[PDB]
Amino acid sequence: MRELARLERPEILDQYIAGQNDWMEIDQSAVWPKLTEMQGGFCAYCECRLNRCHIEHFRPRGKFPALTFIWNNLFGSCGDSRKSGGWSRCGIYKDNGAGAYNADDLIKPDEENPDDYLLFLTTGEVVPAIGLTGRALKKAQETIRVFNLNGDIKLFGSRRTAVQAIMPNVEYLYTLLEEFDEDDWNEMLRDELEKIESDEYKTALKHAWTF
Amino acid sequence: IDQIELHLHPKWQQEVILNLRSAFPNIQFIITTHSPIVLSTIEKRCIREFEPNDDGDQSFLDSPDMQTKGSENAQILEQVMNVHSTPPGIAESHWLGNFELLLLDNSGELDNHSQVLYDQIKAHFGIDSIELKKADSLIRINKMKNKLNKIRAEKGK
Amino acid sequence: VMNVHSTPPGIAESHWLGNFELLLLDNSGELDNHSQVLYDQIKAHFGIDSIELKKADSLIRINKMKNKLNKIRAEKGK
Ligand SMILES: [Zn+2]
Repeated sequence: MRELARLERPEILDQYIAGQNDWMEIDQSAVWPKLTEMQGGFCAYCECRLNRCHIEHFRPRGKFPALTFIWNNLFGSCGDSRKSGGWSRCGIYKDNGAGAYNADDLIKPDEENPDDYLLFLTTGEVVPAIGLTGRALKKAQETIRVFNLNGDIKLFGSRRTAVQAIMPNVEYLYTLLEEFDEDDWNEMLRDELEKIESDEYKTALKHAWTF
Repeated sequence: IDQIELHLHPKWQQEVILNLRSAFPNIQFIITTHSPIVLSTIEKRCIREFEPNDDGDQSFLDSPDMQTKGSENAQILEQVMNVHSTPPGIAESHWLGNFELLLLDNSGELDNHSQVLYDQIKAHFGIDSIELKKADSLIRINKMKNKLNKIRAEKGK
Repeated sequence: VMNVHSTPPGIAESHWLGNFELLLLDNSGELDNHSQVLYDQIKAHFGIDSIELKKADSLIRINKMKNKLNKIRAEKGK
């Protein structure tokens, strides 16, 4: 994931209090601005563009209530169930497909940084970061399992295809190390880092670009 | 037509639908298929995905998200049919991902658990294979990124 | 092995990306007029997030890191 800063609360959220009414009472559309702006219109779990998106309660009100109406247990997730389909990835798969998971054992992109927790390879697969041991590694494996980052083909293949497209660019950009000076080459690196910001998969391309 | 792709080579699947629509312009064709090669010649709006449930019950047949008229066969296979391009049940298909982790394990330099693998890949796939080209590119990227890290450390510190 | 193209040869949209490079390399970098037409046809037929547009934009950005070394040819120029 990318670190997505949970900024201020939205106001509608206070009018609706967990327990007194169901989450359906509030409109997801009102919660979207804060979540969407935080995630720049991408998933908080698998960086899928918000074309298919839903407000996901990281801790399901049904198992950890986690104060349902607390903006923090609300993420700008992916996929959707009202329009039907066969979604088996990320938030929807977290609630139903995965099963038997610990909520505190999942990395929260709001506070926990996936840069030192997850490593995105050129082959499109995500592995626990190098040097992780004991407890720390187990969160990475658990979140990869429950969020199905490695899983359904539509995500793995799409991410791998996205990475493979830019690999010749990385090649040629790293071939001219001695041809250009330090400042100019760092400027090229910053230009590439700007490019991946307006790209579908933020961190896989970032990992393929810099380390 | 049921199973339009029956007994057809992929080359024939690349043109069966086009030939049928050219010879019979005004026929409404309602066909079923499960091959991405046929789907690569069909518009996205003409496709209805039939994913039932444990009861065989589906309510509405849906169209895929991506256009399938000019896309490659592997893309349709992995994005529309949820089928891996490489066989997941073969150890040889994970060699370049294992090898990449091993370069990155020791920071990105072919070590020994990475040279046994590089020549496991060279012996299997060959010199001119795509896999060896990817391995060589990955080697070059790791070396260049290490030299980068040194240069940026020099500039910063 | 099977002598079958990745994209079907009977469809005009299959050769659109090959043409994009041949018309990018015709003006040796720099999306001109004929190249920019081909780019919105690819962006309209194929989605905003597709292998075709992702690979189209790569060819753009790579003949923009090489035209920089030829604008570096503008620096050692004459
Ligand atoms: Zn997602």
